[PDB]
Amino acid sequence: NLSSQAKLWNFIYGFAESLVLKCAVQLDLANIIHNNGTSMTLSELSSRLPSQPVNEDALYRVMRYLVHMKLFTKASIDGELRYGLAPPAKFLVKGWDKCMVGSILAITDKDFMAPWHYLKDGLAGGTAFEKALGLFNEAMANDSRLIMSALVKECGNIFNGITTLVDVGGGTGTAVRNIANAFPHIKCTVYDLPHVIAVAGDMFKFIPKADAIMMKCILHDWDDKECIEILKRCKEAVPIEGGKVIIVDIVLNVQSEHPYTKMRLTLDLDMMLNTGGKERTEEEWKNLIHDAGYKGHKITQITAVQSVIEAYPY
Amino acid sequence: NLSSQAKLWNFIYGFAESLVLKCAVQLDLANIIHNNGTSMTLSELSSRLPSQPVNEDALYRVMRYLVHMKLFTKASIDGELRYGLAPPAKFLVKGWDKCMVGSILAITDKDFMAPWHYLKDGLAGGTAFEKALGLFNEAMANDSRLIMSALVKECGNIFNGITTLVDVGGGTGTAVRNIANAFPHIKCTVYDLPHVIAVAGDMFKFIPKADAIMMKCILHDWDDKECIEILKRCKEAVPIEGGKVIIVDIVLNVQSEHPYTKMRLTLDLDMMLNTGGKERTEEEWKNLIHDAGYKGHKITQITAVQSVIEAYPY
Repeated sequence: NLSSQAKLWNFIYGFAESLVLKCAVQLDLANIIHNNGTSMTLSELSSRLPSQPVNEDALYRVMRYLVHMKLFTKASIDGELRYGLAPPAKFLVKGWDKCMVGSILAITDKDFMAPWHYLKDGLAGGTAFEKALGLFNEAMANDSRLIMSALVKECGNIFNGITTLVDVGGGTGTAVRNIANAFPHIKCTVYDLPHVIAVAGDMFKFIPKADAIMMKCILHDWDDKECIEILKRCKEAVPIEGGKVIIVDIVLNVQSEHPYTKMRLTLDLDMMLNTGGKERTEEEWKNLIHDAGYKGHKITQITAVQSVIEAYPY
Repeated sequence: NLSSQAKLWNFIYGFAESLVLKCAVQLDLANIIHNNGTSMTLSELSSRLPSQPVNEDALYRVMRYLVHMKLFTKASIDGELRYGLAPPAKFLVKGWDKCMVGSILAITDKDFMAPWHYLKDGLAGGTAFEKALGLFNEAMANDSRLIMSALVKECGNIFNGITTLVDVGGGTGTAVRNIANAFPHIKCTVYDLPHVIAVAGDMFKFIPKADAIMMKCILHDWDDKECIEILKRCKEAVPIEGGKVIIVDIVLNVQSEHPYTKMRLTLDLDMMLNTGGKERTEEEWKNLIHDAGYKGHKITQITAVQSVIEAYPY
């Protein structure tokens, strides 16, 4: 019947959901309703908008679309139509760790969407970003905040048996202090790599010695060879008996039914367009770790986009 | 669990599906595979691409995404991985009426997507198109081709009982000749309206007399008042006893489970951004027809995005 054609129409207009979600975030609808403490009429909503004079017909149509997306609700209460929050809209309310406002605003920004229009030129023998265009660190600082919190709470035993840990690329050290606070017996050292402000083997040849090296979202930015060199340096830095490397990064499984499978594939494409990196399958991680001369590995799933790869070098 | 958060991530990256579909169309993947007559290996596919030197890793990742979208297929045949067409991909193969290549290329064009980024400024008291940017008529000529074909085949009886018909805005008359050919006893007259190349009542005051007036995708571009004036002129043009108006246009029902509900809502938003028109609910059509002094109406669903409103003026 129409189901296959509708599948195509829904793919064609998929950008509408992204850009109506952006509008809902730019209008701060979720927080207006949340701060009000109860559902709101259209005119009540319209008065609190950071805009000035408001087209209420157009707001009504935006609200209708958002209700159909099941992000907001519409109810007849006392013969008046009132707008509320659907459960998913909780991730649009500010003031808690899982708030997604920053991610939405960064990803749906027009300039950061622009490379995706150049996906084709990206298949013909330069990053799509340059062809497209010639801060949001909170979206990353927050992301690294949810990852660390998951590590401590969901699979804390990966930090068992060690007394020292080096976090490569942790910058100021915000991330690794979750470890330092949950495990005060672990001496945590942050280590940023020396890099040119204008290869991998020399950039990594003086990693501080520690029982374990942690690399959160590092290796997805490097090709297989440079990753092998990185892993070899890390192997040099850890003790023979109980030393290990902790990689945090996506494990791609297109056969998975996990709710995040789709977005993980999408982020692989985004890495292709913007950085030239990739997200690796379990098999790719296996071959890369074995090719580094490591002895074993173990993947742990956490309630995050990334997974955890424990890699044992000896 | 993660299902609500995944709902949000899938909304955020909804534009990825649109723009990977565009890439698949720009690469002509569906027709390469179709013309080959059987599934193809990555290197076989890569050789036939209108590109020149081809990044095969990047093509592989695009193909992986397209297979996960269930538009293309991947199979191990003779220990070799071969890419084929999933059923929906039939609408990507050229050479038949329901081919959607033109629609995909027009809608996902970057400049025609640009207004959607200005949805917010569109809620503050000018069409988003001007704020965004300061042929595809085949997508319309084809669309009007599928509508006419549906009219004749699915609800042909709407043209029963008449011997004359005027098609307002049919241009050259391609559309109304489906009627003229299926119903040779119906004298069909096309009538384009006089318009300024730089209101509605004078623009419509000399519609040719006929048993019936047909308006395909006209009224969604006019506000309620101008539509009422239009309908009054049309009422003047048709006979008292068996005269009628035939409107073809979306009937919006957000409560519907029809596969096209979502895209119909989206097109209402698109009309808001680009033209300032709207798509009307059944109740809005009812109130507008009754407000025009008409006596009745009847909605017929067809296998098209638009529905059919028979409006009886006497």
